Order: sequence, then C-alpha cells, then structure tokens
Amino acid sequence: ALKKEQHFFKGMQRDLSVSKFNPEYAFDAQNIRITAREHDTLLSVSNE
Amino acid sequence: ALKKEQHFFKGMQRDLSVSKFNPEYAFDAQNIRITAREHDTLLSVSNEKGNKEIPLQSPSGDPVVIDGVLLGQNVLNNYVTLFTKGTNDNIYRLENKGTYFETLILFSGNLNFSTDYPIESISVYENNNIQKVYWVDGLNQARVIN
Amino acid sequence: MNVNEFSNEFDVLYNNIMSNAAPGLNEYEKSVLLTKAQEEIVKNYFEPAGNKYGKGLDDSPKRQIDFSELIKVGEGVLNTSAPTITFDKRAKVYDLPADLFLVINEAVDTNAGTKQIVPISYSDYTRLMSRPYKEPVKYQAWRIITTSINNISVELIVNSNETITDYKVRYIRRPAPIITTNLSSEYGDVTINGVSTVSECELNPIIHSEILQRAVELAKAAYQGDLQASVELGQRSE
Amino acid sequence: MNVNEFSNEFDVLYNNIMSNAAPGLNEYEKSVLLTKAQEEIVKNYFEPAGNKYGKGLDDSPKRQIDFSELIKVGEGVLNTSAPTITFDKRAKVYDLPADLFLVINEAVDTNAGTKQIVPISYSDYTRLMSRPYKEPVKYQAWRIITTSINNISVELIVNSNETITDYKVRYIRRPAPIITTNLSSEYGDVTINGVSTVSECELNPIIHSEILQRAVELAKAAYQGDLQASVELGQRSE
Amino acid sequence: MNVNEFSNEFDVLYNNIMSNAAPGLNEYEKSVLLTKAQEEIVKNYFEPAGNKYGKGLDDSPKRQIDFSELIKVGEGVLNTSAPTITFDKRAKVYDLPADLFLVINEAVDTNAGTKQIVPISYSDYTRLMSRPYKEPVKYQAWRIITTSINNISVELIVNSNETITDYKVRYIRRPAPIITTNLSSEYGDVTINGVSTVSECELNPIIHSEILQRAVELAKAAYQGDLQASVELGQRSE
Amino acid sequence: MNVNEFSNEFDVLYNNIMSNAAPGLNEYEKSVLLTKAQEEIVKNYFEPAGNKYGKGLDDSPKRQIDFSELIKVGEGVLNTSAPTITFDKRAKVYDLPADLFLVINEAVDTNAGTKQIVPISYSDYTRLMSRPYKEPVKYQAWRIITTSINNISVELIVNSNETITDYKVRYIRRPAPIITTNLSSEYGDVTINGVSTVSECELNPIIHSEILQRAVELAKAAYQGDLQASVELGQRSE
Amino acid sequence: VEFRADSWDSDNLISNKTFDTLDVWNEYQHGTTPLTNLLGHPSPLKKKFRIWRANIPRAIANNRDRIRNTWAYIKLGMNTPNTYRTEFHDAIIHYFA
Amino acid sequence: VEFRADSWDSDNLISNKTFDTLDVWNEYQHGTTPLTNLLGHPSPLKKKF
Repeated sequence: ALKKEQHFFKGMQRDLSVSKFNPEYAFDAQNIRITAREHDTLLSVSNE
Repeated sequence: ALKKEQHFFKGMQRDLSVSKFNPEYAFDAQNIRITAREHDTLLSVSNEKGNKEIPLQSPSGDPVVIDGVLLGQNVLNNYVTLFTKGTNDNIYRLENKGTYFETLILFSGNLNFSTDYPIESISVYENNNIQKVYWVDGLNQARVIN
Repeated sequence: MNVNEFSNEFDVLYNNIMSNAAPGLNEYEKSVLLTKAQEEIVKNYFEPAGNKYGKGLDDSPKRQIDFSELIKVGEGVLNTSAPTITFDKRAKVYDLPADLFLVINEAVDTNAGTKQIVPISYSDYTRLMSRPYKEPVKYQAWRIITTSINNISVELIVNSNETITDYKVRYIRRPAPIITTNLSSEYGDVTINGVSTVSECELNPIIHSEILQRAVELAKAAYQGDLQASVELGQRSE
Repeated sequence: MNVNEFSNEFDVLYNNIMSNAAPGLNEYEKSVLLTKAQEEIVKNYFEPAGNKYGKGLDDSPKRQIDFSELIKVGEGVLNTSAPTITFDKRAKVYDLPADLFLVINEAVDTNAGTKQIVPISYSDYTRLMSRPYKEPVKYQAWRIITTSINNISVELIVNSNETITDYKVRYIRRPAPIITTNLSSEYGDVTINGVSTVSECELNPIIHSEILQRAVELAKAAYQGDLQASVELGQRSE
Repeated sequence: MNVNEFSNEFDVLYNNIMSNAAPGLNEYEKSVLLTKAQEEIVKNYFEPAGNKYGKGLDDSPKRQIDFSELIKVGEGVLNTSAPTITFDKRAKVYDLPADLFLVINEAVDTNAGTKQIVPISYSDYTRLMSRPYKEPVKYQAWRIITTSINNISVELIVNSNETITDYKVRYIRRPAPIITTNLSSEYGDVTINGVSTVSECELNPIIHSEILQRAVELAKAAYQGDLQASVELGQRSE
Repeated sequence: MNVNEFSNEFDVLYNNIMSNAAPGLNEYEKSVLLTKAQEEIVKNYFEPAGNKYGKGLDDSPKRQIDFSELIKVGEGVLNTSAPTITFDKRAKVYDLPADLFLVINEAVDTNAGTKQIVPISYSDYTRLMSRPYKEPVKYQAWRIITTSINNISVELIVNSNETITDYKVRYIRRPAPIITTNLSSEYGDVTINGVSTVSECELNPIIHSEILQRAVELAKAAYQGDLQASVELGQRSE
Repeated sequence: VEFRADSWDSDNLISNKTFDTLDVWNEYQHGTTPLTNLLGHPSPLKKKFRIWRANIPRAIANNRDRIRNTWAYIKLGMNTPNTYRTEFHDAIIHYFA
Repeated sequence: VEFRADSWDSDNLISNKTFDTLDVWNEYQHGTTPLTNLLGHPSPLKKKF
C-alpha cells in the first residue's frame, strides 16, 4: 500500500483521547502480562 | 548480501523478550570474563583461568587429609580456620606458605556438629597470642577457639 | 480454469503469493475486476494497435483461437413491426442480435444472388450518392445504422430491382461475466451484468491467463490509489 | 526433470523453506507458478516476436524441439448432430479436438484430392466473395470459425461440386499442468486446470530450465507486490 | 576439471576467494547451479544470437571444439508398433533417440539414393502442398514432427515410388548432470536429472571455465535476491 | 617468469600477506586464479573480437609469438578399433590428440595427393550434399565431428575412389596449469587440472605479464564479491 | 558470523583454533557445525586477513533450509579440551532482509 | 495487521493457532472475522515466513 505503523505494548493506558493515543500502549487488555514471568517475555504480551 | 549488524558484549542480560533484546548484551555465557583480568581485555570477552591445587602439608611435612564435609571457614589475618564434620568433628588451622598450606589440627572430637546447621564466625586479633575465633551454630552453644 | 481457480490464483498473484500482505479483495470485487479484465482483453486483442504485437482478430493462429468461442452466426430479423423513417429510399430496416459485440462479416441473400455487405461510412455514403448511378457494385451491398431503440438497427441498401430474402451476420458474441461465488449470499443485490450467480468464462482457456493477469494488474492499480497508475492502466481499457 | 526435482531446484533458486513450521512457499503456489510459467513460455516461443531472438515455432532447431512433445495430429469430426446455421451455403461444420491450443496445419481429403486449408480472415472473406467465381484456388480450401459451444467449430468452405471425406488437423496440444504434489492431500478441493493429482511435465527437457527460471521470476515479482513489476512481467504473458 | 575441482574452485570465485564472506552454498546447490549453467552455456553457444560473438555451432574453431563431445550419430527406428494417424499420406513415422537435445543433420537412405532431410516448417508445408506436383526436389526429403508420446516422432515425407531403408540422425546429445558429491549421503532423495551419485562433465575441458563462471554468476544473482538481478540473468537462460 | 616469481609479483601487485599467521591469499587460490587467467587470455587472444585490438591468432607478430609455444603438429589415429556408425558412407573415423584445444590446420595424404581439410558446417553439409556429384573439390576434403567418447572423433569425408594414408593436425595444445607450489604439501588432495606438483608456465614470456595482470584483476573482482563485477569480468571468459 | 578473536598459548599466537561449535536456533529451527578450517577445501570456518567468518548452520530437520526467522539465537563456544586464553572482541552477523 | 506471535504447548511450537478474532471498529463502523487459516484457499489470516 502506502504507509505503515508499528505498535509496541509498554503497558495499558486509558483516559486519553483516541485522536491523541500513544501507539506504545494498549487501550484495553484482558488476561495478559507484559512483565517476564516464568519465561523471558518482558515487554512482549503474554498469557496468564 | 544486503545488511549487517555488529554485536558487542557489555554484560550478560536475560529476562527480556527475544524480539526486544539488546545487541550490546549476551543472552547467556559460560566461563567468560568481560573485565580486564591478568591482561588488558576489558569490554572484550575472555576466558576463565583455572584453579591450582595447594598441598596441605603439616609442619613436619606429611600430607594432611581433611576429614569430611566443610561447615564453615574463617580467615583471621592469614590463618584459615575450617570447621569440618566427618567421622569426627574437626577444626583446622591453615597458613598459606609459599607453595603449601601449613595445616594444623586444633581439635578432633565430638563437638556436636550437623550439616543442617553450618557455621558463622567472627575472628579478632588482639595480639600475637590472643587470636580468637567466635563461631555459632543454629543448634549448639556459642563457642570460642584461640 | 473453473471460477474457483480464477479466485484461488488471483491470491497467488495479487495477495503477495497468498501471504495476506496486500490489501485483500472480496469475491464481488474479484468478479468485477475479472469481468472488466476480460472486456479489456477482448477489446485490445481485437484492434491490432491495442495489443503489443500489432495483430488483430485473424492476424495469427493465436488470435484465431482467442476469439474462437465468441464467434457466432445469427440472422437479422426484418423490423417491419415499427414503421420508422429511413434515411435511404430503398433501405430495409433489419434488427441485429441482442448479444452482439462486434460485427466481422455480413451477407445478404437476394433474388439476384448473395452479396457481401460493406459497412459504409458517413463520408463514403455522401461521396457515392453524389454520382449518376448511386448503387453498389454488382457483388456488394451497403449498410448504415439507423434509429435504434434498445437494440441495433441497420439499413440494408441493396440495389434497386432486387429483394432481400435473408441477412446473415457473423459477429463476436458479448462475453458472459466471470463470477466466483453466489453474490446474493453475502452481498445484497449486486449484479455484474444482471446475473447474481456463479458464471464461468465463455472463452477458450488460452486467454484465461491473460485475463487473470490483467485482473491482477487492475486490482493493484486500483489499490495503489495513485492517479498516475489509474490513468496509465486506463489507456488499455479500449 | 520430474515433479520432485521441479520443487527441489525451485527451492534452491528461490530460497524458500521446506519446513511447514514456517509456512515458507508451499507446493500449491509453486505448482500454480510453474503452470503459469509453462503457458507463458509456450505462448512466447510460438510467436516469434514474443521472445528475444525473434524466432517462432519452426525458425530454428531449438524451437522445433521445444514444441515437439506438443505436436499432435487429429481428425475433425462432423458436427451433423446439431442443425445449426452456417455463414456460407457450402460450409460443412466440423468440430476440432478439445485439447487444442494452436492449429499449425490443416488439410481436407476430397474426391478431387487432398487440399490444404487456408484460414481465411474476415476481411479476405468479403474481398474474395465480392468477385465472379467465389471459390478457392484449385489446390486449397478455406476455413472460418463459426458458432461454437464449449469447443471450436469450423466451417470448411471447399469448392462446390466436391465432397469432404477427411479433415486432418496438426495442432499444438494444450500443455498439461505442472503439479508438484497431490493437492487433495493438504489442500481440500483446489485444482490447477481441473487436475488434483501429480502432473509430470509433458514437454521436452530442453525447456524445463526455461520454465523453472520463468516460474522463479514470477514468484519473485509476485512476492514483491510492486505494481510496476507486475505490469512488466505481465507483458510476457502473451 | 574433475567434479572436486568444480566444487573447490566455485569457492575461490563465489565465496569471496574462499573467505566464507558470501552466503555459503551446499554441494547439492552447487550441483544444481552447475547443471543449470551447463544447459545455459550449451543453449547460448548454439544460437549465434545468444552469445557475445554472434557465432553459432560451426562458426569458428572454438565453437567446433565446444560441442565436439556432444555430437552423436544415431539411427531412427520405425514406429510401426503403434498404428497412429499421420498428417501426410506417404509419411513413415520414425522415433528418434531418447538422449536428443538438438538435431543438426538428418539423412535418409532410399532405394533411389541418399537424400538430405530438410526440416520443413508449417508455413512451407502449406505453401509446397498447394502446387501441382507436391513432392520434394530430387535430392531431398521433408520432415515434420507428429504425435509424440514420451519421445520424438518424425514423419519422413520422401517422394512417392521410393522406400526408406535407413534414417541417420546427427544431433547434440543431452548433457549429463554435474554433481560434486553423493547426494543421497546427506540429502534424502534429491536428484538433479534422475542421478543421485557423482557425475562428471561430459563436455570438452575448453568450456569448463565458461560453465563454472556462469554457475558463479547464477549463484550470486540467486543470493542477491533482487528481482532485477534474477530477471537480468534470466535473459541468458535461452 | 617462473612459479616463484608469479607468486612474488602477484603478491606485489595485489598486496597480500606472505605470512600464514594472517592467512592472507594463499598459494592454491593464486594458482587457481593464474590458471583461469591463462585460459581466459588464450581464448580472448585467439578470437579476434575477444581482445581490444581486433586481432586473432595470426593477425600481427605479437599474436604469432603469443601462441608459438602452444602450436603442436600431430597425426590422427584411425578409430577402426570401435565399430561405430558414421553419418557418411565414405567417412573414415579418426581420433584426435587428447591435449587438443583448437585446430587451426588439417591435411590428409591420399594416393591422389595431399588434400587440405575444410571443417564443413552442418548447414553446408546439407547444402553440398543436395547436389548431383556430392564430392569435395579436387584439392580439398571435408571433416565433420562424430560420436566421441572422452576424446574427439572426426569423420574424414574424402572423395570416393581414394584412400587415406595420413592425417596431420596442426593445433593449439591445451595449456598446462600454473601452479605456484606443490599443492599436496599443505592442501590434502586438491588439484587444478589433475596436477598437484609445481607446474611452470608453458607459454612465451611475452604473455606472462598479461596473465599476471588478468589474474590480479580476477582476484580483486572476486574478493569484492559484487555481482556486477563478476558479470563484467565473466564477459572476458570466452 | 564474521568475528574477530585470538587464541594464545603462553605469549604464542595460535591462528588455527578459536572456536569449536556454533549452535544457531529459533522457535522452529536448530543447526550446528563443528567450525573446522581446512585450508584447501571449503569448511564451515575460514579465516582471511585476520578476520574469522563462519557460515551459519542449516536446519537439522531438512539439512537444506537456512536459518530464516525474524530473530535467532547465536551461540559460539569451545567444547574440545584445551588450555588457551581466547580473547573474543566482537562479532558481526550478515543477514538478508 | 501484520504481527509476530507464537503459541506453545509444553515446549512444543504450534504454528497454526495464534488468535481467534479481530474486532475493528470506530465511531461509525464495526467489523469482525474469526481469523481462520486455510492453506489452499484464501482466508482472513495467513502466515508466511
């Protein structure tokens, strides 16, 4: 196509206008863990 | 080909997602040293130099075999004091000479000692003759030895 | 190639080797692009100047096999039902077949004999009607198109003192749409050319690759969204 | 090269992954590309202007060996079953073989003798039928395609006062698909040209390398997805 | 150069002077690239327009020594086992050798005498069969390819009133693969052209350098992975 | 220049390291490059269009001195041991020398007299054998290569009613490899052209500088590893 | 895997022995070669102008597929008995994206 | 939505199942597909390399 955009997940953020949201955060997440637990999955979304 | 990437090793890092790992660190390393030791190899991966056995000769010169499992040590100034269990419950005094440890057996008896209760020690130097080593188990009375 | 093969193989070409890397087309969009591509291919391979070889309908064996399954022979029906007005005194109005795309041969069977029809342009008609005799040559007849309502009506100007008993037309049939699924199942009332169901390709398999490639090019251009790409691939629409 | 080889050197020359954990480039897509490549090669090598040398079917020894495995001689069967309408009074409708790609020689055996068939264009039909006699030369017959249904039907306009006994057709057979593996094993109901089993290449080994290289080029250009590459490598689809 | 020399010297050229600086090719990949390179070299040096000098098979001493070890002379065997249908009344079907790449001279020994065979194109056949006599000149015979199954079948149209007693074919033999190791040892069931073991080059040593250089160029192009490089070096595949 | 010199000025003009602590550019690789350079130089200087001056084997004094050390005169030995099949009735099969690179003069001594041999192309064989007499001119004989096994076998088509007594061949001998050092000393079982020992250059000193410069250019272009350089310096491999 | 490294033996350089294995793997691939250096023949490991360069292994499952993934673990090591000090400065990895 | 992801089952990779839905919406639109992967036919979800 024409353009792209990369999204990382440093945390979960809310309360911010959709026009001005930050791609580094997730708007809403259910049963995930972003810290490395039982495996080296830090800064990578992983299960509960 | 098309592209490259350079990897330096400032340390050893883990716990981070493989997608987001940092090229400056190593994920896992065995028997290496990144600080300059015996040579100017700082920030460059280098080997681990091995150990060298030190014979435990008595003052008469005969070998001294240590009884069994070690429970704790103590270096006062240059005297290493070992509290070992085994067939008996022993205490040793090791002084590092040029190439050997002048070993003495300060005691060999039944100081009730257990492997489940290792030794923790404090040793003071008051003078040439009063060199004490206070040590305690989690099980028995506190004790002293000159 | 069955329609299922046209859909599956569009994604080996449009969609970055079936990687879902490119935008993603519905089956209705693929059907529309395939229909447009086949119309474009027919129009380009008919006109010699429209393709890359400079060869028209009957200019090579490949072209002969390309249009082989479109060529149809049908008779014209006298348009005596409607008493219209003809531009020529001795013109018998005839209606042509409804599924007509391009005419390539016409003949009229008169009492004097069969006569090959020459489709005469508006300049040649004025030129040939400024002369003493004003009739065709002994072995030919003229033809000009007249007032047509939802069909094709042709005036057959055959020589006077002769009656028309037949009128045979050899033409390229209008291709049927290419549809890869029952459009009504998921898309409400969308038709390609009035048919809402699965429609196969009515063409020889030789040009199925050409049609699929043209469809892929059209899809990529329509999705790149550049005006330049659209106008560039719009050149080949004729 | 057999099917396993086609897959193997395709993998070598394209750098795909044979493992399925990474999907890589699978066998259905490779089969589709190899097919498309073989029809492209046949079309480009038959037409002299389609290749780089400017040499067609019989313009050099290599080209004669290229199509050698495709040349087939078969007779046309009379279409007297269907009482259709012909564009010529003296035309006998004959049906051509189903697996027909390109006709390179045609001959008809009459009571007068064997007569080579001339595929006469739509313009030449009007030109030669606007003359007194309106019959072919002594040792030739004409041929024009007519109304065809899921086949090719041809009108054989031989000289009047003569009957047709045989109609031989020497033509290039439609190539069979190149299928690397049984598609039904993993791919539910996909096909390439109506076939699902393993289809070895029916061509001479001399052009197997050409087909493989063309397939690799198509694979790279499709995976790139650029419109410009698609248009440039679509020019070689004819 | 033994196969071991082709492998060792590929790495003095492909692998940045045996520095392991470039990607690194297995022995199967090197064998595949060498086989493809030799096929390309044969095809290019045969056609005069395919190489850089404009010289074909017999256009210089170098070209004569290049194909010296491929030229083979073999007899055709009458195909009387299969009662097929020939396009010409007086055509005797003959099967050609299986290991045939390109034909360069054919002769037929008749009761009247030896006659050089002219491979006649599909246009010249129609042209020469539209005439009164319809026979070759006194010192020649015609040849057209016919329905062929997993082989090469040729119709020998010699003058009537003459019988064919022999048919000699001088042709370029199909080159054997170049393989640098026992492929089955490490790679399961991979074959280059049906042979899994060490295969030497069946060509004169003069073109071994050409073949190795072409293999190196092909490897570098296949690894640079650019579409442009692949299509550019795909030009020379023919 | 001897082998030690070839290595030494190669080191000087390329800036490699003679030490083995840094591997540098070793002797096997230099020998391989010098070999490839010498075959490249021979091939480019024999063909007039291969060099920059446009001068071939005997087109100037320098070129006559260049190939002087390679010119060899040897007789062909009758191949009556193997009862093979010839393409001509009157062809006596003769085997050529094994170390043959290019044939520049051939002559046959018959009972009628010495007759210069004309290497007749595959086209001219058909052309001149489609005539009444079908024999060479009075003072010449023909020659066409035939089925060869690990050698070159040639059919000598001399005029009938004559016998062949001798067959002299003046040809350019195959150059021996340039090997700087005994390869078996460090390199286990590597070879260059089946040789492993020290191989001094068998050519005139006049082209030793050309060979060294070409080897240096090949070394630089290979070490660079760029595809573009490889293709450009591969053009000079013929 | 281009990399600079040097092995010594009591102030004596050793230009023949640096590493003895190279295990490269990811979620679906695993290959390994011994990193031998034969001067005449091609080998997994080759040195030239004081830089080592090792061809990354290929997958054990097929023995033909290269290590193709968005990321990969690269592990150099010695597993043959020896007593050298082996300074390992850095390593460049050449890939094709 | 190009994305890297991996599902495991006791040290065994699973290259067929990553996600089962994709809801995308805004103030005036809402769509959703199950993210199936059929190797031969086109599907909402496809994996390659």
